[PDB]
Amino acid sequence: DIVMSQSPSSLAVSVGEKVTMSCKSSQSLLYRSNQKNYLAWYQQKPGQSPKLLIYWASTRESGVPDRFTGSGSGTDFTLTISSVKAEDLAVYYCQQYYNYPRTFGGGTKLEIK
Amino acid sequence: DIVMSQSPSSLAVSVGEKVTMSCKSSQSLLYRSNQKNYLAWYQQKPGQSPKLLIYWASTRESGVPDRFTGSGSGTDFTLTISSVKAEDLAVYYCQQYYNYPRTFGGGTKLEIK
Amino acid sequence: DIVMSQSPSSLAVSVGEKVTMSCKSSQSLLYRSNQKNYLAWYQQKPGQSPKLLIYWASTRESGVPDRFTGSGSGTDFTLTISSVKAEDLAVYYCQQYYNYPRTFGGGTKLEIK
Amino acid sequence: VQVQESGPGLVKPSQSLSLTCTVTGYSITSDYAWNWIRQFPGNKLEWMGYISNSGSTSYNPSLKSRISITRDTSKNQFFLQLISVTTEDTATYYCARERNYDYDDYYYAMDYWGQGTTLTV
Amino acid sequence: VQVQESGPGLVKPSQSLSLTCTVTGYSITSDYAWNWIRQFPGNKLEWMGYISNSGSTSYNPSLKSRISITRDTSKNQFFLQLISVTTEDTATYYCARERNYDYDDYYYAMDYWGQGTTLTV
Amino acid sequence: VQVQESGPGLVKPSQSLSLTCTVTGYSITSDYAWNWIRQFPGNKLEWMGYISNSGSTSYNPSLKSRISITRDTSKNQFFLQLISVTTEDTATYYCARERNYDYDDYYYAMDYWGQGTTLTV
Amino acid sequence: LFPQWHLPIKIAAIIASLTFLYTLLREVIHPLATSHQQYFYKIPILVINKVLPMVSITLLALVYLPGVIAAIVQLHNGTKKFPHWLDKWMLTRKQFGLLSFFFAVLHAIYSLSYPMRRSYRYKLLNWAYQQVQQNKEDAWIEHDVWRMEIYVSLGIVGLAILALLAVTSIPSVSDSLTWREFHYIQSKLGIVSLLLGTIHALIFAWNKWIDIKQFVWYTPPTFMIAVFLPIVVLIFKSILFLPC
Amino acid sequence: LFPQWHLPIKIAAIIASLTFLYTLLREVIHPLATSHQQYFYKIPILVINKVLPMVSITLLALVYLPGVIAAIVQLHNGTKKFPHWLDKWMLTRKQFGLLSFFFAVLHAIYSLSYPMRRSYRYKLLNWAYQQVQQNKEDAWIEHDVWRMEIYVSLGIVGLAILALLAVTSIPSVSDSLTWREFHYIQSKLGIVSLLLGTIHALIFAWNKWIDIKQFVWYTPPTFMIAVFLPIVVLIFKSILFLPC
Amino acid sequence: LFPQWHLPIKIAAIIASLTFLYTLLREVIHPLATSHQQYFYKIPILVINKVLPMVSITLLALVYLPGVIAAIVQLHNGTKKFPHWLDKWMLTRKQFGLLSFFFAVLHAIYSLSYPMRRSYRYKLLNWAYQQVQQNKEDAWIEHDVWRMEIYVSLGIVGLAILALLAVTSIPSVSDSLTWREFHYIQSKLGIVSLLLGTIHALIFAWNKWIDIKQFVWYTPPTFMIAVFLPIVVLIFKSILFLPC
Ligand code: HEM
Ligand code: HEM
Ligand code: HEM
Ligand SMILES: CCCCCCCCCCCCCC(=O)OC[C@H](COP(=O)([O-])O)OC(=O)CCCCCCCCCCCCC
Ligand SMILES: CCCCCCCCCCCCCC(=O)OC[C@H](COP(=O)([O-])O)OC(=O)CCCCCCCCCCCCC
Ligand SMILES: CCCCCCCCCCCCCC(=O)OC[C@H](COP(=O)([O-])O)OC(=O)CCCCCCCCCCCCC
Repeated sequence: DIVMSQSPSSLAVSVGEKVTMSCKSSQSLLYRSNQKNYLAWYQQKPGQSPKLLIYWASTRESGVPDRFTGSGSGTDFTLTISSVKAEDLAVYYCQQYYNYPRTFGGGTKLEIK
Repeated sequence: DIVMSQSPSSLAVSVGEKVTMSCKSSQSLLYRSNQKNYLAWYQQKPGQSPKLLIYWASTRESGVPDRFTGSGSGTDFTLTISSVKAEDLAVYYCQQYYNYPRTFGGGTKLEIK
Repeated sequence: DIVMSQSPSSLAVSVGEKVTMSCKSSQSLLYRSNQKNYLAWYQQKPGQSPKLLIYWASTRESGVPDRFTGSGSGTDFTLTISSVKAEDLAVYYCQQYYNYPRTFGGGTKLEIK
Repeated sequence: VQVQESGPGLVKPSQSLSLTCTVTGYSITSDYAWNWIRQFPGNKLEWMGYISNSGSTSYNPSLKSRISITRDTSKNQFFLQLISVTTEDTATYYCARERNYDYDDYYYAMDYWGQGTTLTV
Repeated sequence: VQVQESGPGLVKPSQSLSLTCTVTGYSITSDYAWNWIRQFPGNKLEWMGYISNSGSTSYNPSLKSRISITRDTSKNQFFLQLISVTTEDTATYYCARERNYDYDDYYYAMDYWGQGTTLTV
Repeated sequence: VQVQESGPGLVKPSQSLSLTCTVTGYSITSDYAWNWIRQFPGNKLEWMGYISNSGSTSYNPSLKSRISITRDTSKNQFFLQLISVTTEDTATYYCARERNYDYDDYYYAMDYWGQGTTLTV
Repeated sequence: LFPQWHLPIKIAAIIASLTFLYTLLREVIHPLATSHQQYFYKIPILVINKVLPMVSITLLALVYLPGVIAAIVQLHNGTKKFPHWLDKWMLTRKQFGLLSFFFAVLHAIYSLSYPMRRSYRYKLLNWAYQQVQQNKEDAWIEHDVWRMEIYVSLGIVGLAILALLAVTSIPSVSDSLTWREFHYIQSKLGIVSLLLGTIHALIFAWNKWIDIKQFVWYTPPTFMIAVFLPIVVLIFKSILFLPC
Repeated sequence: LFPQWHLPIKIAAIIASLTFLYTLLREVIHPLATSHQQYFYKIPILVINKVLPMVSITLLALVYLPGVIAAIVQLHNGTKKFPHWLDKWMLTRKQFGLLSFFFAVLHAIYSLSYPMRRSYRYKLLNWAYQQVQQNKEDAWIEHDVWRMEIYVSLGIVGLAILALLAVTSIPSVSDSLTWREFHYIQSKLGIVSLLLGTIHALIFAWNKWIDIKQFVWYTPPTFMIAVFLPIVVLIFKSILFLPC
Repeated sequence: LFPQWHLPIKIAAIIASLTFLYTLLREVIHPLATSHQQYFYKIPILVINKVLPMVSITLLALVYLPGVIAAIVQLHNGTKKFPHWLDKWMLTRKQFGLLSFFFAVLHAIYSLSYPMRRSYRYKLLNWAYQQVQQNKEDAWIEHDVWRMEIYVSLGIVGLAILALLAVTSIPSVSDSLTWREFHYIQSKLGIVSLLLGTIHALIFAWNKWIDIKQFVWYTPPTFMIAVFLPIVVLIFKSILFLPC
């Protein structure tokens, strides 16, 4: 099982400020056949179901604000928010679908200050 | 594991009468490569070993009376006996060999009346 | 799991004398693609780590004395020592790497007399 | 597409439960595989298993023995059976869909999730 | 071809048994795979495992851990080892053959069965 | 190449240990797969699992559940986790390397071994 | 030095060079710029095998395009001369039919070498693993097998007919048949190879027309530009075949 | 219009049409009628590639069949004329040798395109899964590999020799060799290609002779009808080679 | 009977027979003697496909080897006659260029038939099983895919250029071009095919030069002997191209 590890367990930030969240993987999530990293980022609002934000570690899901930008390749991935807004207060998970079984990260709780 | 389910658990019939036994499958037993359904029908006389009657759901085993005719495709298979005789009193199982492990049905006990 | 079985559990011999050790396998260790038997012979000196002697059942490891000669194919393999010396007092294991998991033999303890 | 979970809310330990994932507005067999994810109270997600649109299933090896995912294509339903529940099995169970496997770019993502159901032992 | 099962009739629980499937009139390695099927007293069949004519075996995952199917090609015999028997293991054990795998039309059927042996714990 | 095992020497039963296989003088990711072998006091070797130079692992099915082999490529280390140790787990643990898989002539041999570490429960 | 081959080669080089940069842009440059992906291994074969067929089927369409233009301008004026640019074009029809065949056999050999490459082996092993990983028996897809069997079969019989056009271009074989026989091969059987060539490409695009993933930024897929000219030539040959 | 090609084409069309319906009946109609099975995807390639070789090897046998008949009727009468039907047949030997080669290269290309199809991919993934499903390492089968390496190698050298017969049929190349050289290629090397062609088909039927599954209802497999005529021609060429 | 083909065939038969025994010794005899291994299935294809390319590229090098020798001996004496052995050799350059092409297409067809064999199927199923057995996703190897895409692409365009040399050897087509055009194809484009042919073999040996496993007892691998002569011819053609 690929062990996902998110660096900041819980980090605070103020409205309108850049923030980054890391997702350190166990092994490489890059299929060398088609060089796409198989890692997604979810966002679980308080008391809601997790909704997809970024799949393949770089492409935003249809209907996601432009301030979410994911980057990285191999074993180190990062989710960046250009300007944190009030509605961006949620828990952000990173999962991998490189193989089975799928594994999620520990979750990064974002606390607005 | 493909779950096999036989509809009549135990049905009675008189000598010289048509009878049908169903075998509802979990998933399709049809290999689309060579369109053959992988399902067999066995007959266990009282106190004997189960002997094969019909394999691939339509072809009779060499040495089986003509009154046994199996039909169906996909997930619904039927074993039909045109004229029940006195020696046709046995338990009829349907198994699948579509993949591993092989699974048998619950068995349909035929009671002559 | 391929069950390896060494015939002599413990056999004695004097210095300067031919000796043979058998390794009866469960199934064939011969890949018919490239006809190489996948079986190795190790030698564990008293209180040391096992060192490789012969791999592929016939080829000596670089740095092994010439007196060690392995033969056999299929399910019966033999390790032969032309002239037993004083430093050849050790336990000899035969393992297979035909598939996973790897399995070792019971070990043949060589006692110099 | 509107999916909704169901099933019991309280079960006794060392028992067997059965959840439901009635899918509305779409066919469960066309072009979507459905997975079963559970979230422990410690906000820790775990992928239990999935079932392809052809009946093929694959479960998490950590609980592959005591699990079973069946479907009823006649009414667009799924069923998750935990044959021997324990104290650890209490969690929130979501059934989320994903675009099925493709030879060009495989394993897309689990896009749409359900509101999930709470399970207590 | 005449096949005949053997082995103990009564064993103690939490023990290890070993059955035999001495095949007469035919070679167990040419063109036939042999399976081990057991039938519970409730007239419920279960496929335990099979062994190909090349030594390759495959067991039922529900009891894959506590099972082992070996062969003795020198005398056309098979051996079914249940390392830890239980009350549930009492049943009638048949060893039935089947025409081995083929790339054109695979997995033919289990045609010929044995008279089976009764096992009690 | 000089390899050296590490880890505890005495652990309590029903606990979790973690060994180390710090490799010196060579990179653990280039062209070598590393296996974990343990030797019981009865001079009986057993192959626990291996880890390829790409992070791919494969464990012995007899203990596949309670085992885990990770690596730290930043310092050329390996880690063997036994999540639930028992009385049977006491043995001498070696980590031996092998030339990695090749499509022409696969599965070369476990050539170089380590001095191993003793583990007692 | 080769006076009758200057015009066909320059047209063949322009179409090849223009298609190459166009295909290289959609398959290599676009993935490299956005969401960095190497894909540089596709250049030697998977890109060349998209330039050869487009050059082959375009040059083949330019053989019968003057035959249609010459007919409509004969009716547009009712009677008798041809413009200089057209009559010069009518003479190079023999060379176009040969370059079209020379690139058809290259497109043929490149296509038959697909299962030989290593990239095809490593993708088979990945698919086989990913299928076992998800316990999916019977990876068969019926409608996809139907597609591959048809357009491959049509492409072979479409190439066989071109071989008849090429073998009748040998001056010893060409100067051995009466004009009625020679005109029967170059015209009747010749247009059939163009028909089988474009259907070989349409069946290849079973449902890629409606797909939007084909358009990288806004450019159409390379096969839509390839089959455009032959379709125009074929329908006008059919219109002229009606009573007129 | 093509006076010397009417008879060979009509014979080629009759053999092709008759074999097509015969092969389509054993591979598609019979499974569809009894125990309904589609198998419609086999028509474009797996059925056409059983008509081309039978047409190719039969037309090749009809090239040397008159050479044997002309010899036995010369001895049957001792001396000197040929019947009208035979002398008319002797003239069309050049055309038969060309159609036989034209269908041999089609049978060649269709065969080389087997691993390219999708039906071959989806069967490899199923076999790979079914092998992992039953824990069967080393799927190698020795005697089956021996079969495939031989009849494929013989079929290629059998086609190369036909290419020499075809290239010497060009009127410029044909009218460049003395009669002894031309007769040496068309007769000595020509009959060798027929020998390598029929062995290419016999080795393909390694053990399918004794198998009863080949006979659908009562008809023999398609290769038994194909190799029948060449075997007759070869043994009579050998009998005539004995002192007589 | 074929007076101008005696010398080229005898040289082609000597190179083929000598390479065959040499390749058969390294691939079959050596494994059979030491550490008994059958490997007899490699003879029909995997051994023949190592004789054809070496014969093809050696005969191709013998076409331009006299062109280099004739130039250095013209400068070695300053002025004007050729020895008998050289002028006799200069005449058979047309035949060498044809046999080289006849074995190139055989080497082409044998190579395209690799994924069709059964030995390739049974090895794919073993690799697929051994990959699942060790839980190794993504069997892709980048630098190995780079190798296969290049030398296969170069071998095809290297064969296409040879086809131009062969088609211009037809006496009707040959006696249709001025000497400047004919000499431009046989010399300028001809040496390019030799260049693409030897690079097609060097790229095939990506790193097999430094490997010692290639040398069975002490003999070099078969490709090192193949590319030896063309490399000598190419560098001397380059030296002569310098001002001299
Ligand atoms: C030996 C016979 C032939 C074979 C095996 C063959 C094979 C193929 C294959 C496999 C493709 C799909 C390429 C891909 O995967 O991207 C293709 C595409 C194509 N072929 Fe052929 N072909 C043959 C003959 C022809 C002929 C005679 C023509 C017409 C002159 C032709 C024109 C095309 C065109 C226009 C395409 C589409 C190019 C594109 O993708 O944009 N082919 N062929
Ligand atoms: C390029 C060289 C050739 C190749 C690669 C080749 C390949 C094949 C293959 C793969 C088959 C088996 C078809 C199947 O799987 O059903 C076959 C069958 C056959 N080939 Fe060839 N072949 C070649 C040349 C020839 C030649 C020169 C002849 C003789 C004219 C010939 C006559 C046949 C015949 C008669 C059959 C049996 C047809 C049947 O199944 O009924 N082939 N060939
Ligand atoms: C249709 C185009 C061609 C293809 C597909 C092709 C394919 C191949 C392949 C696959 C190999 C490696 C053989 C192996 O695996 O052992 C090879 C080797 C070789 N090819 Fe080609 N080739 C082509 C054209 C040519 C041409 C035009 C030449 C030059 C006359 C040539 C000369 C060679 C040589 C010298 C070797 C190395 C032989 C050896 O292994 O010792 N090939 N070719
Ligand atoms: C992909 C398919 C390729 C097929 C190649 C062969 C096809 C031949 C089909 C027939 C072509 C000629 C048609 C025709 O009417 O020719 C008549 C003429 C003989 O005339 P006459 O002497 O009877 O009056 O005929 C001749 O004398 C012309 C004979 C030409 C033969 C050319 C053979 C070239 C082979 C090259 C190598 C191919 C390797 C694959
Ligand atoms: C692997 C690639 C194979 C490609 C095969 C075809 C390549 C053709 C390339 C051009 C060759 C001729 C070059 C040239 O200058 O020829 C001029 C001449 C016509 O001269 P003119 O009448 O215009 O004065 O031209 C002619 O009249 C000669 C025409 C010769 C056509 C030969 C076709 C043979 C086909 C055999 C079957 C192939 C099956 C694959
Ligand atoms: C599958 C294998 C295909 C192989 C194709 C090439 C085989 C050539 C073998 C030799 C054929 C000619 C034999 C012969 O004696 O010809 C003599 C003649 C030259 O005579 P002279 O001028 O020396 O007096 O010779 C000539 O002038 C005739 C030259 C004919 C060349 C034809 C080439 C056609 C190529 C078509 C495209 C093929 C693509 C694969």
